[PDB]
Order: sequence, then C-alpha cells, then structure tokens
Amino acid sequence: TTYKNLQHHDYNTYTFLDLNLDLSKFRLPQPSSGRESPRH
Amino acid sequence: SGVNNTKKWKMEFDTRERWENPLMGWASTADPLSNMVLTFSAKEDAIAFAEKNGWSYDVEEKKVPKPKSKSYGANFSWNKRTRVSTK
Amino acid sequence: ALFVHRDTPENNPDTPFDFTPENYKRIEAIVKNYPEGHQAAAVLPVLDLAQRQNGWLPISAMNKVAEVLQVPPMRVYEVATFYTMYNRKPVGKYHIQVCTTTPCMLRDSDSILETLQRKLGIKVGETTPDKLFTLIEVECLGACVNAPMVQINDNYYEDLTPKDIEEIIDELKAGKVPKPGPRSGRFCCEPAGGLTSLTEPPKGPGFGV
Amino acid sequence: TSFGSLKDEDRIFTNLYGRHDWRLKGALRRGDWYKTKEILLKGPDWILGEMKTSGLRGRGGAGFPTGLKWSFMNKPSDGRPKYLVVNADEGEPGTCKDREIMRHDPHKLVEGCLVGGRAMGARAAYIYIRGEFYNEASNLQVAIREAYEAGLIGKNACGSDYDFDVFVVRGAGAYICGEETALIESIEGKQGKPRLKPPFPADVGVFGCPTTVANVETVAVSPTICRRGGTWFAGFGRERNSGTKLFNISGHVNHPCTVEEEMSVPLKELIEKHAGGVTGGWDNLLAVIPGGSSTPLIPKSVCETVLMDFDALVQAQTGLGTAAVIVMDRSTDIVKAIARLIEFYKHESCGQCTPCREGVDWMNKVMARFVKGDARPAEIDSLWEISKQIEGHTICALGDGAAWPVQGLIRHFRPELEDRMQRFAQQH
Amino acid sequence: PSGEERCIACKLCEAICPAQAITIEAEPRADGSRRTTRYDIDMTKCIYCGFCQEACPVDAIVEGPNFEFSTETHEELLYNKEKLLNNGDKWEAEIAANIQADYLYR
Amino acid sequence: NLIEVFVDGQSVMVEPGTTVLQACEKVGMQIPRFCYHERLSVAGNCRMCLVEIEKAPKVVAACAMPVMKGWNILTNSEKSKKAREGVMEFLLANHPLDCPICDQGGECDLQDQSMMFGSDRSRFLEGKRAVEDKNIGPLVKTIMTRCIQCTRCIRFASEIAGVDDLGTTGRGNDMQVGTYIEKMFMSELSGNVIDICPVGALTSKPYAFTARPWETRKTESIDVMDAVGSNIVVSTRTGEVMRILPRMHEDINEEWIS
Ligand SMILES: Cc1cc2nc3c(=O)[nH]c(=O)nc-3n(C[C@H](O)[C@H](O)[C@H](O)COP(=O)(O)O)c2cc1C
Ligand code: SF4
Ligand code: SF4
Ligand code: SF4
Ligand code: SF4
Ligand code: SF4
Ligand code: FES
Ligand code: FES
Repeated sequence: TTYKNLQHHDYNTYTFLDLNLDLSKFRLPQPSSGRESPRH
Repeated sequence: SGVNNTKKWKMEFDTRERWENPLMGWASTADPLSNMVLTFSAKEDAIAFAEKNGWSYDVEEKKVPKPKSKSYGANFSWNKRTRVSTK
Repeated sequence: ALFVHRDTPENNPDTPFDFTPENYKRIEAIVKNYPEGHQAAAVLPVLDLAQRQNGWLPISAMNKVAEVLQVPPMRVYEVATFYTMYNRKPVGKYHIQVCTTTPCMLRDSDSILETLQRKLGIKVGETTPDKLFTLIEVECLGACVNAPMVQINDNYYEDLTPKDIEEIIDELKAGKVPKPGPRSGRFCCEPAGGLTSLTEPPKGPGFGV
Repeated sequence: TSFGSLKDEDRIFTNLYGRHDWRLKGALRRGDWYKTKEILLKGPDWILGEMKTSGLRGRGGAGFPTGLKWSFMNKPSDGRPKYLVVNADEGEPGTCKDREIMRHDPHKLVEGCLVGGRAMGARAAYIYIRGEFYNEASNLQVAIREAYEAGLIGKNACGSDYDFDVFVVRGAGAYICGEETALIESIEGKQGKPRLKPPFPADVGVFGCPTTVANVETVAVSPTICRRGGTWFAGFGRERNSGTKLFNISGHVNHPCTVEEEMSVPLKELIEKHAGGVTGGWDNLLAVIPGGSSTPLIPKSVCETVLMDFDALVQAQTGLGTAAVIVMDRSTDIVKAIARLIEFYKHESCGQCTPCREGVDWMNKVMARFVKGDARPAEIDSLWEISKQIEGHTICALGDGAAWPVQGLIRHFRPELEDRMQRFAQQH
Repeated sequence: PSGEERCIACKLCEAICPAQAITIEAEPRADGSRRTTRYDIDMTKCIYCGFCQEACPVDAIVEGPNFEFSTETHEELLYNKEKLLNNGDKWEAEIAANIQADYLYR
Repeated sequence: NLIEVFVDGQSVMVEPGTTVLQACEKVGMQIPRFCYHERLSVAGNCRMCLVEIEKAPKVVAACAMPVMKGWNILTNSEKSKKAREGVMEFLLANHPLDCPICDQGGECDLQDQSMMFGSDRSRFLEGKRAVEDKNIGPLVKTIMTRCIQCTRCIRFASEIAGVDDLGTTGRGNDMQVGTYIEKMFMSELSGNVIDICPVGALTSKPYAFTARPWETRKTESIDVMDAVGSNIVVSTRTGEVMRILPRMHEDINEEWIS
C-alpha cells in the first residue's frame, strides 16, 4: 500500500537523547562494582 | 630488550684515570688494563681465574628477572584498579 | 584532518561552552543508563550530545566532558580523534557527507559529488563563505542498496539524481527540511517495479508454532 | 535437494518493506510477544538446544556457529552480571540488511534481545548502533518505549519472574566498532580498538563482565527460532549451513534490493528471479562480490553454478559474511573498485596492528598505482605475498577482510592488470 | 652543493676505522640541526682504505686523491676538523667530479 | 598446578596464567618483542612475537596466549620466521630513514631485530608518512616521524607514571602518538619513557647527540640524591660522563629511575 514509517521525517535532532531521558526512569538499578571508578 | 649480553659472565677491571691529552683532548691513560673485558661462562671459573692470576675480586651475583604474572585478561577487570584506559 | 591541536583563538580552552540544566539531566540520564562501576563508558554519547548542542567541537567542550565525567582529557581526545563523526574543524550548518566507496560508487557517486562541486563551489573539504554547507568524503554510511546516497546533518537522502539535487539543495537553502527518505519511486529499499518479498499479507500470531 | 524457493507463508522477516503497522499493537498482530512467557519459563537450555538443533550460524562476517557460541557461557554466576551485545553497526559496504530491520520491525530485535538474553542468562542487552544511524536509533528507542510502557522489559520479562534491560548505545562512525571486541571497548568508552581474542568475550567482555556478541539477524531470528521452528529452520539449507538470509543485491542491477530468501539459493536465481537482472544480460555480470567486503571476487566462469553456502563458497575460493551481492558489469573499473576497497580500509582501519597500519596503506598505495598503471608487473605477486603476509597475522579479521579482495583480484583478474601494464608500456 | 657541512655525527666511521683513529665528539649546534664539534683524523695513524667513505651514509668523509701532503713535523699530520674542512673546501672541485663519475660503481 | 609445555621438544613445567614469552624465557629462547615490556601490561600491538603453536593453521601472538596443555611452540619454524620477516617488512614500510640522525644508534631495539630477524631488502618504493613533532619537554625530545605506534609509552604514562597524557590520536598510518594539545608532559619518572621506547622516536634531550652506545663504556654504580638507592649503568665515553641509565634489580628499581 503506502510507506508507513512517517516519524523518521518527524524526528528532531534531540529526539533519541530525549527518549533516553524518558527511558532512564524506566531502567533498572544498574550494577555496582564496589568501586566508584577505574581510578584513571 | 635482550638476553645475549646478560647470558655470559664478564670480568672488567677497576677504572683508573683518563686525562685529556694536551694536544687535542684525547683520552690519554696510563692503565692498559682499563680497556680489558674478559668473557666467561661460570662464576666458579671466573673466581678461579681471578685467584690464579692474583687480582682481588668483587663478585656481584646474577640479577635474574622474576617472572611476572602478566595476563591479558587482568587488563580489563570488573572491580580491580588494573584497568587499562588506552585500549 | 590534522589530528593535533594548534591552539588558535577560535579553538582555545576559553571558548564559551556550558550545558543547559536539561542537558545536565540528560548527562546523568546517560550515567544512570550505564553501570555505576566504570562510568567512563559515557565518553562517546556525552561528547556526541556536545556535538548535538553545537558543531565544531572545541577543546573547552573536550575538557568539559572530562570535567563532568571525571575521565582524563587525553582519554577523551583519544575518542574525539579516533571517531569520524566528531568534527573538530569549523563545519557548516547542514554538513553534507557523501559516500564514494564501492557499491555506493559503482552507480554513479562520482557524478553526485561532481555536481555537488559544480552546485556549491567547494573543491574537496573546505567551507562555503556563508558557512552553510561543507563536504566530507566519508567512506560508508550503511545505507547501500539505495545506490547513491548523501547525508545532510542526521538524515539519509538516498537514490537520487542531480535533478533531485535541484529540489533538495534549492529547498534546503530557501526552505525547511525536504522530506528525508529515498526518491525515484521506491519507499525504503523496495523493488523498483513490484515487490519481491512481503507480497502475501503478513503471518499470524504464532503462525506455524 | 534443490531448495531456494522460500514460499510466502514461511517468511521470517515480515514487515520489512514498511507496510502494516511497524509499531507495537501492529507488531503483536504479526507475531511478537505471543508465547514468549512460556518460552522463558520452559528453560534457557531448551532455547539453546533449539538453537543447536536448528544449526543457526553467525550472520556477520565471522560465520561462527551459534548455539555453540551462546553455550560458551551457559555458566552459573561468578559475581559479575552477564550481558548480550548486539552489533547494530553495519560498516561493510553494501550491507543495510540490519538497517531494514532497525526500521519496520525493531520489536523483533527487542524480543530477540530478551529471548537470547534469558537464553544465555544475562541482565542487559546493549544494541550498539552506528553513529550515522540516527533515525534507526530513534525507532529503536520508540520500540523500547512501547515495550517498557507495555511492561515487556524490566522486572516482568513478558510477565515473568525475570528482570532484563535493553539499551541503545550510539557510536560515532567507524566500521571497526562493529567488531566483536572493538564493540566492547567502544561501549566501555575508549578508542574502538579490538582486544586480542585469547581472552574470549565469553570469559571477559564489556566492563569486565562476560558477554555474548551477536549480529542483528543473529539475535533477531532467534525469538522465532523457538516459537516457530527448531527443526523447520534446520530443514532449510544444508547440514553444515542452514536457515534464511537477508540477501543484499546491489550494484549495476536493474532492481537493487534486499530480498530475504532461503540460504543456499542459486546465485542465478538471486540475479534473475528476485531483484531482477543486471544491465545488458549475461555478457555482463563479471566480478561479483558475494559478501560485503570480507569476501574475494569471482570471475563469472564458475558464478553460474554457485550455491550460497559458507563451505560451498569456501570450496569456490571465497567466504560468505553478510551476503551483499555486489555485481559489477563490463562497464566498470575493477582495479579502481578494489583500490577503493583498500581506500576504505586505509581511511577506516583502527591502526593497532603493524600489518594493518602499514600493510593496508601499502596495499592502498600499490593498488592506487595499479589504477593508473604506472607500475611494473613484477609487483603483482609481491603484493599477493604481502596480502598473504597480512592474513592470519592480525588481531581481528579486518586484516582478513582487507587482504581477501586483494587475493581475489590477483587470483581472477591478473591478465587485466597485465593489460594495464601493457597500456602504460605503450606510453613512452 | 648549497653551503652546509655534510657531517652529521653518526659515529659509524670510527666503528669501521680499523686503526681507531677517529674521535668525533659532538653536540647539538643550538640551531636545530645536527653537526660535530670535534673531528679528528690521525694521518700518522689510519689505513687509507676507504672504509669510512663507504660507511658514510651522506658521503661527508671522502678520500680525495692527494698524495702530496708530506709534512716535516708530527703535529701537522693530526688533522682535526678545520684542516679537514678547508681541505675538502680546497679540493671540492675535484672530489665532486670523482664522486659524480664514480657513484654508479659503488 | 603445573603445565607440561613443549618448546621445540623441551619439557618445561610452567605455572598457569603465563605467556608464551614467559614459557620460552625458562628455555632461553627469546621471542622478539616491541610492544611488550616485561614490567608493563600486556597489549599486543607490534605483532613481532608471532610463533606457531604446533599445527593450528593460525600463528598466535606470544603476548596474549596462555599455553594450555602440551602445546609445542615452534620458535624456529618456517611459518614463524615468515611471520617475523613479514612484520619487520611492514614495520619498515613507513619508517623514515634517520638512522644516522638517531640517538639510538647501537641502542635501537629495532635495528637489531631487523638485523637478526627481518628480511634483507625492502620492497617499499612508494612514500613514507611524516608526523608533526611535539613539545613534550626539555628532557624528552620527540621526533615522532619514526614512531612505530607500539604503545609502550602510553601504558607507562597510564599505569606506572600515572599521568594519562600520551595516548594515540587517529587511525591507520594517520594514528600518531603523543599529547593531542600542546601539553608539557613533565612529571616524575618522565625520563623512563625514553628507555621504554624501543625506537629512537622519543629520546633524551641533554644526551641528544653527544655520544653513541657502542662507543660508550658501561660501568655500574648505585644512585645518590634520592634515598631509594637504585642501580645505575653509567655509560662513559673517553673519560666523560655521557649517559646515566637504570639497571635491573627487582627490589630497589625494576628498570626505572627518576
Ligand atoms: C572486522 C569485523 C567486523 C564486523 N562488523 C560487523 C558489523 O558491523 N555488524 C555485524 O552485525 N557483525 C559484524 N561482525 C560479525 C560479528 O562480530 C560476529 O559474526 C558475531 O559472532 C555475530 O555473528 P553470529 O550471530 O553469526 O554469531 C564483524 C566481525 C569482524 C571480525
Ligand atoms: S587488523 Fe586492523 S582493524 Fe583489526 S586490530 Fe589490527 S589494526 Fe585494528
Ligand atoms: S663522517 Fe660521515 S659517517 Fe662519519 S659521522 Fe660524519 S656523516 Fe657520519
Ligand atoms: S680511509 Fe682512513 S679514515 Fe677512512 S676508515 Fe680507512 S683508515 Fe680510517
Ligand atoms: S629508531 Fe628508527 S631511525 Fe633510529 S636507528 Fe632505529 S630504525 Fe633507525
Ligand atoms: S613513542 Fe616509542 S614507545 Fe611510544 S608508541 Fe612510539 S615507538 Fe612505541
Ligand atoms: S559504501 Fe556507500 S554508504 Fe556504503
Ligand atoms: S611482542 Fe607480542 S605483539 Fe608485540
């Protein structure tokens, strides 16, 4: 019929980072290493 | 990063004085045993050679390298501080 | 590029770079996305977000990313000089980058770069005097079965002619973003006449379990 | 057994050309999240057994046997969490078969991340996308937003007792971050330089934590290898190499397409039946590259009787990676084509090994001299010798993929190089 | 051929000189380049063998075809650097013709 | 916890967690090295160490492999010697020819490996890359044209010097090593970067051009002026103090000096 991916025209340049902002409240509590850094 | 100088024992002398030549600043010396290095294969044979020639010896033992625990899997750890940030 | 810094007054570490508070909330969203152990995983998308904040990534931003994420700045510059998406030269607003490698080239990418040169006035890699378009001869951008393709900013414009350039550039200069997608009668990368697959309507839930 | 049909009921990559509702609530219409709860509650070893009995192999440039590759770590917990990594990078030229499943069904990729991640035993799957794949990453996180709002990922893995995370990690534009370990160092946040393999990624992967690296097909035909096949997927293809493949037919053809078909189909059928024939007919169609860039050439003398198996192309002196059927014709420049391959490898290659720092650049300089012809024919076999000096002498297989079309060009198109040496020997 | 003393302190010409007749202790020139402070050629030593002119990678040391350089006192055959440099400056019209007629042979 | 390892038919019992280099060092055969210092971390970059591993068709690197069980490392084989001559040919493809310029005349670790392990005649007729020199300090003179990108300096500055300043910028032959901005790399232990560097790319600036290591005579001493008491090779030329170098004793100073 007709091509249905219409939102790929409509995505702004901040869109994927904005959905990372939306999904970071949906993410699990991330694993901890016992260390705050590799101390580079 | 070689081994082939470290493999055999050697026998150098006490370094005496080496003054400047008054003509053009050459290394002028009066010690003809200063250029002497003698190769060997064992510490016992080198000590027996120094006893059979009569010079007093200073013997320094062979400083062999201890083999390290070098593993590539420990370069990328989950908790340890030995992570490499270059690659 | 040149892969070294020559401390010019347009690229000194006193150029004005500071994130917005919603950008810093986005930085800690990236930090909470990654695990808390090894939080030097956030060199690439944080500096990519700096590139999305502004192009021509200065050394104040390359020290700002290290200042926020507590990475060494040389370990930041390793990423920012290894990766080809990160622009350190002064680049334009629209930033046309065109493939010239081989499946993407054998259907006529030499002519699309040549008509880009004849339309713009750039030899290989410099800028327009209005700083609108810069051309970078990139190697591969993925989308090759649509056989000519260009990349304006963050969109794919693909399977197109110099006659299609005659509306795409002429609407980019004097208009908005001109419908990112493949031209010349195809929809994504379909057959030019007909369809090979997806001709029957698609299968059911658990079809053939 | 002369298969290669793949009739329209048994398509495995439906919603690929755009139509019929690519989002969630249209993805569940076409078969997604249907028996996934009982798939996860039946057991991870049952999913790995249905991988091994299907005989799914690596759909990237390696061709490693999956099932075995995911049972490299069918391990109990060592303290570290476990991760599944998805090479959403494509990088090899001609290969947007992963871009066409980024669009139009990323929910199958998300379901494959969840099914393959609980099949290995894991916590998160990291879909690492290319830095020029912005709309693809946005469609991926639209599908991740729909799955997390439906409650399919995260503390109820399609309503089960399992916690999972699905991330999108964006790169910044190199093919080498599609490798199995420069993938890992790119996600760890460094230069995209591949690690040495004598520590495997199954023992230490991203962040020190053990990982399984898989391509987009390699995880995305997995959630319908277990709700739909296991023996049906093994019945397609031969015994060593089995399944379906997104064939990517590009270059000098009237219909450039991505057609998903049954693997080990004839290449005559891949030219003529689906993605209709090349310009001119069959006086053309010399110099077909069967895969993307890590496969050597074919001189059209044996190409009429080519089966598309991995070991059959090994017996036909090539490999098969991503299966991008790049077709040249007689109106090409084959030396300019393969010098543009080594120009891609020189302007792309990560710079870690000695025979890819100064070996790939050597092959680029000698083949750029071979374009103009201003060399002598005594260096063709020496450039063959340095191509064989690159091959097994590198860290990753970018040295393999850079020195292999060199070996194809010298193995099949040596008299065209001798003709160009004669053409420059005419001049003065 | 455009000024500029050719010697660049390599020290392979006394590792090949079998009389041990060459001392060439050097410094950076404080101009960015690389030259020698001292040359010493002992003419009361040395073997007249052409080992140095075959080991010189830039052909700075050369053995110009004099033989009329007999001196009366022993000081005057200890050629340091300035005697060698104005010797080659004295004989550059003949040495360069010999090297230009001879460099296909070696 | 011992592994029976064959090195050309030997019977060496080596502990697990080892390398092929640390297996062969008990034999006495030295597999050639540029990227691997003994006291730095393993990072296979230079690819000189390639040996064959008894009839597996891929030659493997001696830095990364643990010897598993009963492997025979054929150190003097046709495939390993072809690998070493090929990797030396590829190292000397884009090496600019400043060996009479260079500080490491006899102390070049790659002159000796090309002299004993590489081929005879290079077939390179194309053109070498040239790298812009840096301004790291008044101690470390960096002519980075002849750098072989072996990353032995950046692991020292990242792991033992702890400065995090030397890392690689770029890719391919355009990958160059050093500070990306004009940074004065001047910490303590910044002179051990020179002796770690097997090439004469970065060398000493006060010992720039004054002597040569075959001409110098190498005596031994202990340090003063810091109370750690390190073993020092004093290399003297004609009764003049020319170099001070570290000397290996694994307690007091393990090939470093300040
Ligand atoms: C040099 C190199 C580059 C690769 N690039 C990609 C890539 O961009 N995309 C991809 O999906 N696989 C890529 N692969 C393949 C995967 O790393 C590998 O095949 C993996 O096992 C996934 O395939 P499988 O699912 O059949 O196991 C690459 C492999 C190599 C060695
Ligand atoms: S083969 Fe090339 S791309 Fe792969 S690790 Fe070596 S230098 Fe990097
Ligand atoms: S005379 Fe020649 S070999 Fe000797 S130091 Fe001078 S330039 Fe080098
Ligand atoms: S010719 Fe004289 S200066 Fe030259 S190496 Fe022979 S003996 Fe020495
Ligand atoms: S480091 Fe390079 S320039 Fe110096 S002697 Fe060795 S090969 Fe020659
Ligand atoms: S400067 Fe020296 S140590 Fe550093 S990468 Fe180059 S050759 Fe290796
Ligand atoms: S090579 Fe052109 S984008 Fe693929
Ligand atoms: S010595 Fe092993 S790769 Fe360098």
